[PDB]
Parts: sequence; structure tokens; C-alpha cells
Amino acid sequence: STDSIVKASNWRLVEVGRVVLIKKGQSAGKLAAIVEIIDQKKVLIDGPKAGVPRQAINLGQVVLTPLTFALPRGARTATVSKKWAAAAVCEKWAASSWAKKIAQRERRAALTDFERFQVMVLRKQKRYTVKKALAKA
Amino acid sequence: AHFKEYQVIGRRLPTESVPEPKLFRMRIFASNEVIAKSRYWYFLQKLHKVKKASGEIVSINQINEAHPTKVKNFGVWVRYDSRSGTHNMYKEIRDVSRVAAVETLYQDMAARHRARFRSIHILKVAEIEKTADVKRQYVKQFLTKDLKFPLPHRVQKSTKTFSYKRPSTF
Amino acid sequence: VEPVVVIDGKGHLVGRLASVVAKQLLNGQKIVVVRAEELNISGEFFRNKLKYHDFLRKATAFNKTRGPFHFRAPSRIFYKALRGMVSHKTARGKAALERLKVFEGIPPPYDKKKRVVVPQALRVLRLKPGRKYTTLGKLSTSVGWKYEDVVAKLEAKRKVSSAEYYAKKRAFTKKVASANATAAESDVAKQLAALGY
Amino acid sequence: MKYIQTEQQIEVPEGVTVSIKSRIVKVVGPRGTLTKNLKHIDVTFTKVNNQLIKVAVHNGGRKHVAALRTVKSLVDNMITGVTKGYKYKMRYVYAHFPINVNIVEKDGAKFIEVRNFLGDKKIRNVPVRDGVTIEFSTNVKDEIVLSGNSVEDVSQNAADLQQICRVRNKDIRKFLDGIYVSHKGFIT
Amino acid sequence: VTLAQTDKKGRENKERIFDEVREALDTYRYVWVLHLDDVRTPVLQEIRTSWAGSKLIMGKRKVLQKALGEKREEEYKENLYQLSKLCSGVTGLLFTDEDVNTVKEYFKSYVRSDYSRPLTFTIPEGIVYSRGGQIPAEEDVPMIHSLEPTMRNKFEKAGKITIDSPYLVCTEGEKLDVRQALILKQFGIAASEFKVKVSAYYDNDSSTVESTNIN
RNA sequence: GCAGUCAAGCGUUCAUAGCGACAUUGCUUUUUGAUUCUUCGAUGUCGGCUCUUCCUAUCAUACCGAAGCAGAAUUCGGUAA
RNA sequence: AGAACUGGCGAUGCGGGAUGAACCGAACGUAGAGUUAAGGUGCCGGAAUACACGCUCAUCAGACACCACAAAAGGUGUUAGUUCAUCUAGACAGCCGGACGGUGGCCAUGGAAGUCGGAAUCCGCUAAGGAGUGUGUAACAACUCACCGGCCGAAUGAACUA
Repeated sequence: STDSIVKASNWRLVEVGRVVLIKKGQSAGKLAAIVEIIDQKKVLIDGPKAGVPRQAINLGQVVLTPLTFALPRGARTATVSKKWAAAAVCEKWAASSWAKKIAQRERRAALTDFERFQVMVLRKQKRYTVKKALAKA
Repeated sequence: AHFKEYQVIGRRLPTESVPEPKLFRMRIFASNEVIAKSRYWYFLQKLHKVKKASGEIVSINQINEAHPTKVKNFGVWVRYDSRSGTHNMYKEIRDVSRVAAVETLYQDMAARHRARFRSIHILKVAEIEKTADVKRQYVKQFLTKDLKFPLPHRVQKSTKTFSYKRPSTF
Repeated sequence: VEPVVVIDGKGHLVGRLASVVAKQLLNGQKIVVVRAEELNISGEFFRNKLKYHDFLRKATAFNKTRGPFHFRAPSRIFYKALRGMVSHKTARGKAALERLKVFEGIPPPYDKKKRVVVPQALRVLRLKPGRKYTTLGKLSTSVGWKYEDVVAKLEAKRKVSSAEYYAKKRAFTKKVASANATAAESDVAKQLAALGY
Repeated sequence: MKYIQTEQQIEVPEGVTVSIKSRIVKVVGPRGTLTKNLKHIDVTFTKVNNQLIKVAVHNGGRKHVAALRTVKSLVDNMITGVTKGYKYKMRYVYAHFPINVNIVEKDGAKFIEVRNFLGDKKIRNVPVRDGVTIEFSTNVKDEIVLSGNSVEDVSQNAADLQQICRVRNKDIRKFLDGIYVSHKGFIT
Repeated sequence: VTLAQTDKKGRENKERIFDEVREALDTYRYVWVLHLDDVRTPVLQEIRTSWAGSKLIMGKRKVLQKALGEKREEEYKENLYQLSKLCSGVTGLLFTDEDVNTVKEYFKSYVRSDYSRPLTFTIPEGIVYSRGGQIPAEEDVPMIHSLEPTMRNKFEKAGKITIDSPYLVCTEGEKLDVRQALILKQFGIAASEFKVKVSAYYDNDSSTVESTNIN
């Protein structure tokens, strides 16, 4: 116990190969990988598997996602597409909780009124078993 | 606006006893076609003795970027008019295409040196092919290997007027 | 969206809060603002003192009673900055300021209810880091509010009572989440997951 | 010109340990413990391995980077105070009136008392701060010695002790009375 | 800002000493490199006038390293690069052609006395003086009062300067402080002997590297 | 102010075109504290009693700075109505 | 105070400049829907607390033509520039060592020995060191710089432009 407990303050930091999510624009919710950083506020992105074209973007329009993978700086679209498959980030993305939350509110919007009735009848059944399990232990 | 780089070609006048005037081309940064024809006579009258009524324009062409998705260092020579007499300036921009780099230059001149569009003359925009001959400092710091920088203290723009979460940064 | 909305006053800016409050009062929403003594003003402390003093000397020369009443309390300072935004001379402005209640601290019954914040008026989202601000609770003490030794004492009494509630609430949520976890994997749970709940 | 990142390096010797939650800095070692607040200064601390700690400022201008160097200068002064300590030795030149300096405790407050300064009947008190010990130099005439762990606890009490004896309404070139700081040094 | 007469030399002076080393090699057949860290200026001159046939060149290190040729392959004359690596201290190269014995006899026989930068002296507990107890104090002249604020600050009554406690400025068997060097330096005590040393000799026509050590 | 000596700056590419700051040097009734009682003519109406306020460009009191200030007595400057 | 060409006010409302005979848009029957001018979009107050690159902190900041404010000249406050030199054969800063013989040079003199002063003002040896940058002793001495050298390892200094 003669150790320096100094905190790390972990951060998502931009680099080559930091995969990102485009929140607004033409793409609107697609994955893409940063190819080369231009300056403080602009980068150069590309995702071939998702469908976003290669373009330069401001960092205001994009959000940082914690997944990374190894990729050389200044790569072309064929080379990013090959590295994309080797990391298999499209499988690693759906494992994360933040991708599941996106899909859930997408599904709750597409619910039919009859399906919105079926959500109701099940939650009336689920709360009956819980309140018996509660208030005994 | 979105600048578009244009080539304009000028041929003074075919007259008797002087056939075939030579020809004169320029590269013009202008937001559309009609300004670039008028921006052409603004320079070409300064160089030698012609007029628009003593002139006609041969052909216009839109010069696209040769390689958009490649990242280029650009060194731009600029002459401009101040409140005092005119004087030169050399500046360096790192950007995506030629015609997007002039966009960031006029914003840079209007911010720091308070120069509108009419005062600035664009001398030569050149791509610096090799690295490590970049003169300026603020362009040079992005050329270090394995450059990684965090973005601390991000704000969040929320549409509802009231939020209940006591909102938090990064 | 709610009948009476309780805005927590901590960490906000005077002007940018009072703008978005004044629009809701003119639209019919009832707003009650609590913890006024924690409100913040941009700029350093010595500036905002002198912006008060050149205001403080402006009063009617032939009779000082009839002039601009220089209120001192942090709620009253904030109520001033809001009152200039609503057109308070008409009948529309009088009925718009009767929807507003501003308090120092949190008095009962507003401690039992939820408090909210306004994201376009937070200090920590608006100003750039490395920039001087000013606490309004210190400011009114420098110009004659003889109650900061009282309001801060009642908060230290409140927060101990509030910390006992939260520990009771957190242990009850622990029992529910454990009961909800063992309720999962049932046939009613798996059909909900398909529909998204 | 918006420097992208700048860093300094604070060296930690073998005696001391430092534990830092958000900006509160604690230095624990041989002679004692010292703490310092840093909520206003806006930096990021990072340990590499147990003897070197990097500070960092990302994307800051010239005024923000200028404050980064003095953070290194403050934490280095904390480490030396815990290892070597600080000792200020002061002398007091009197022209004609001998200065009586004593240490009196007033309900546990330990005030430094100055008498007979330049023929004044006024009895001045100088309070001793927390973490500074005042002792009189054995076998050296006319010396008062201040020693403590923190620089700011000692060096303020050194400067407070001299300004209370300031000469007024007189030509200072002829009247040379006062208390002065001889030199600034370490305990060991 | 200043208005002094003497100006900076520049790069051309560094290339002139680069020129002087090349011509001195083939003319004088012996080359002598020396470690002379602390030297006095009239001591440097009298070595030049005791060796009138010689040429002596002092200069910066990497200039003198490159003037011999710091690389193995690149050099003025052959087998020159091994001796250049050895000379770590401040050097002044020497060029005499008489003898390999007389030169190593000369530096071992030559010795002077300078500042310490050993023996111990105590300041007497009376009035201090310029010599400070070297000669009897009745013959002594008291110190100037103007350098007393230097003594209360840097060296750590009447105009005659008084100590009340006895002070020892040195102790034997001890490395002296840089400050304790200045205490003897101000009093005028040059009791420590000074001697210059040589590390390597070279012969041009023999063209081999000679390695030795004298202290 | 005029008569000069300069030249820190300017005159489309420029010394000597043309200006030309800070400076600098000279008289306009007496370089030796003698004099020298020289008050050389304002062409539309305000002054004072009482009694409040306000400006600071501060004469006095408050705390300071510099001095070419031993003390005393002063001189100069800052905050301050 | 008096003229010249054209427009306007007087004779003329309406939208914009908070307010305004003269400015900006536009000239009037009574009404409905549509799009705009000049001006504006935090709240009063109808309309983006829209987007994008920068700059600026004021112990009297600043905010939009006519218009209700200002001068020269200064400011290691900040930013971007020009021309010049130094530099990985080691710059800038820092400590550390050298800074000498002719000669205490000549008149000045109670006494400056480089430094109360006045004219004057070269060599020797040098990597380098002034017939001397300053602290000053009554005159000496000493210290320092201006000149190099050893450690030390990334660019730095100077004027000027706005």
C-alpha cells in the first residue's frame, strides 16, 4: 500500500480506426470508420459495409463509439472493407447495450394498435407473478 | 457559397491584318458561372490593354478535383488590400479538395484580418507533395505519427425544454 | 405536460433561465423555481458587483420612496430579471406573473416533489471551461441580504432528511430488480422481449 | 494557436506516495501529509508507473498552457516539503532600541509577540499558521528561525512577520530597523 | 541593450580553426592532445612562449573533432581518428617536432599553484581582513564594507567588518564547495597546486596511435 | 511664432521631387535677486439675503508612492467627494 | 450666407429606423386567400436559443447606414503576417571556467591604477577578452558584462505590418 492511486479518467479519443455513428445527415444512423484525421474539428470517414459514402465530415455531426480496430492511416475503401470483416465489428456492435436500445425504440414505434393491446395484456400477467414473489421475502 | 473552380479562355478580337490573337487562360474561383466571366475581365484588363467590348470569351470549363477522398496539404499565396496599402501573405491549409480550401481561406481572412471578398486576390494555390517542408507550425503538428487526441467536455443538444436527468458530460 | 413544474435553480444562468421561463408563463404553464441562492451569473465577481451598484444609485431624486425599489433577495433579483421580459403593465402580464413562485431554498411542500433542470440554461453546458462565473448567493450577501447564514443552515437540515429517504428507496428498488430478474425467462417475459418491453 | 496537447512530468521519489481523486491532491510520505485543492485549474493527471506522473492539457490556448507549468511547480514543492522540508532563517537589525521577540499562547493560538520596536509601546501580535514551528536560533545572536512542511504556510508567515514592523513617515535610508529574511533553504 | 565594442565572431572563426588544424598536421610531425580543464590566461601564454617552435591551437570540440575527421574513413592524414575520440575535456592541440621524451618530461616537470575550485583556514574572531590571518593583523588592511552585502547574502558596527563567532572556511580531506572556493578566492589564497596533463601522442610519419596516461 | 541645425518617418519602383515628429539653436527693453510705487479703455444687464441637492478637475482630514527627504517643516504624485 | 442638375417634403398615408415633416421599402376604392420588399427571428414580439470557420474578457466591453460620438500617440494582453539573421559540426535560457602582458597608456592631480574627467584609442599573445559594460576605495583590489569554452538537446532571436 505504497502505491499511487491516481485516476485514469478514461475517454473515447479519435484515431485511425475509431468506428463512429453518424447521428444526422443523409446517412442518419449508420456505422463508419475514421480513415484520416484532418484537423481539430474535421475528419475523413468511410463505411462500405453499412452504406455511407466516403466523405469528409465535421465532428459535430458524428458521435464516438467505443469500438476500435487496427487499420493503417489513409486507407482506401477496398482496404477498409477488408479490415472491417476481419474485426467483425457488425457482430460486436449488436452485442453492446447501446445498439440494443436503438433497436428497441425502433420496434416500439412500429407496433400496431392490436400489438399494443397484446403488450398490455402480457404486462397485466407479468405484474401478478412479481407481486407474489415480492412481499414474501 | 460553394466555390467552383473555373477555367476561362479569352481571345481579344479577330480583325483584318491581325488574325489569330494568341489566347489567354486563367483559373478563377467563383460561386457560379456568371461571376467567373466577370471576374475574368477584372484581372485580364490589369495585365494588358483589352476591354469586354473589345473582347470575347472562348470557353468555360468546370475543373473538378482530381482526387477528392485524398487529404492534401495546401500552400496558398494571397495578395490583399488592407485599410492601409496592400501587402502579401502566405498561408497553409490542410483540406480535402482545392476548391474547398479557398472556402476555408476567405473565412480565415475575414475572421483575423477583416478582409471581405472584394479585397482579396488569390495568387497561387499549390499542393505540397512531400511532408517535412511545411513552414507553418499549426499545420505541422498534425503530421506526427500515431496522432490521437481526446474530445473532452461534450455538450448535448436536447429537444425537450425540460430534462429530468440532471444531465452529465462525456 | 405537467400541471405544476418545479425547476431546480442550481447551476443555471439568470438570463438564459428567465427567458425560457417567461415564455412558458405566457403559454399557461405554471412554474415554481426553488433554490434561488445557488443561481449563477457569467463574468467574474467584481464585475457583477459594479453592475449592481450603478443600478443601486438610480432612484427618484425628489422622493426616494417612489423610485426603483432595489430588492436584495436572490429570488427577488431573479424575479426582477424575469419581470422585465413579461409585459407586466397589461392584464396579460399580471395574470402571467401569478403563475410564478420563486423561493430561496426548498420550502415544504416542494421538497416531496420532483425537481427539473433546463438544458439550454445550464452553466456547465453553456459557458466554455476556464471562464469565470459568479454565485448569486455570495452576491446578495455583499449588498445586504442578511439571511445566508440561515438558508444554508436549513439546507444542511434538509439534506440529512433527504439522504434517509434515498437509502430506503434504493434498497426497495434492489428488491424489485431482483424480483424482476427471477421473473424473467418465463413465457410471458419472452413474448414481451419480441415486442420490445 | 490552439496547441493540441502539452504535458509535463512530475517525478515521485521512493519516500512519498500521491493519491489523487478528481483534483484533490494528497501527498503522504516520511515527515507528514499535505493536501491541496485544484478544482479551478482544469488539468488531467495520469500516472505511468509509481515514480513519474504526467499532467496534460488537451486543446488549450496560450493562457491555458501557461497555467499548466505552475501545476508542476506546486506539486514539486509539496513533495520536497514532505521529504526535505523548508526552513527560513530571519535576522532583525536594530539601530538603538533592542527588539524583544517572544512566543505567547493566547487560549491555544500561539501568537508571535514583538515588543519595543523602534521605541513603540504598541505590542504587535503575529499569529502562527497551522504547520509551522518557530524556534530561536541557539548559539547565534539575533536570529529567528521558521520551519514547516508547506511553502505557503512558511513563506506567508515569514512575510507577515516583516510587514508588521514596517517603518512609516521616515527616511528609510537612515532608519534601518526591521526584520528581514536572511536566506531561504531546506531543513536537511 | 548595450554599446560595447567587442562583437561576436561567428561561424567563419570556427572554420578558420578548422583550417588551422589541417595545415598544422603535415608541417609538424608530432601532435599532442591535452586535458586542460582549468587554466589561467597568463599560464596559457607562457606555455606558448616556452615552446617557440611550436604551434598551439585551442578550439571547440566538435570543430576539432571534425578537423581531424571524426569519422574513421574521413581524415586529413591516416590513423587520426582514434586519438580524437579519447579527448573528453577542453583541449588545446600542440605541435612540436623535437622529441617524444622532452614533451612528456616537460609536463611532468611543470607545475604551478592556483585556486582550489585540501588545507583548512579559520577566520579569526576579531576584525576580519583581506588576507584573513595570513600575515600578522597589525600589517593587515580591513576589508571594504561594500562587499559585505555580498558576504551576508552570497557567502552565507564600524566600517571594519566584524564577526562574533569563529568561522572555518575549509576542512581537510573534503571536497570543497563551489562557494568555499570563492571564499579562498576573495581572500587571495592560491595555495593549491595546478598541473596540466596529457593523454595521447601522435606521430605523422610513423602514422600510429599512441595511448598513455599521466596524472 | 518666426529665422535657422538636424532627420525618427513619407514621397506609385526612389533619399537629394515635396513635406518633415521628438529634438535643437537663436530676439520680443537691463546673464550679477539692482530694480520696476505701468492697475494704457471689455459698448447684449444681475447681486444678495434664505435654503436645499449634485460633479471631481481635492484646499483641509484618511491611507499610500517618489524625491536630488537626518528630525522637524515642506515639495511632487495616486486612490478618494 | 448664396448658386447649379435630379429626387422628395410642403399637399401623403402604410411597412422598417424604439421615438422623428425630408432616410429605407412602397405611393391608398371596399373585402378574401397567396408570395415578398426594406427590416428582423433569446424574451417582451409574429419568426431558427438553426448550421459553419475564426476572433475578442474590458476594476465605465460591444452591438448595424442617415444618427446622436470622438484625436494623436502609447500597451511582452492576444492573434495572424512580412523581411532578416542564429542553429543537431549543438543555437536561445541556465548554472560553470577563462576575461591577459605592453600599460598604473597620455594631459588633467588632493587623489581614477579601464571606470571624478578631458581629448583620444594600437599592437603582442590569443578559442577569446574594450587604452573598457556597470557595483565603487580616499586612491587599490574584487565583482559583473561583451567575448569564448565545458555540460545541456529543440528550434530561437530582432525590427516592423494590422
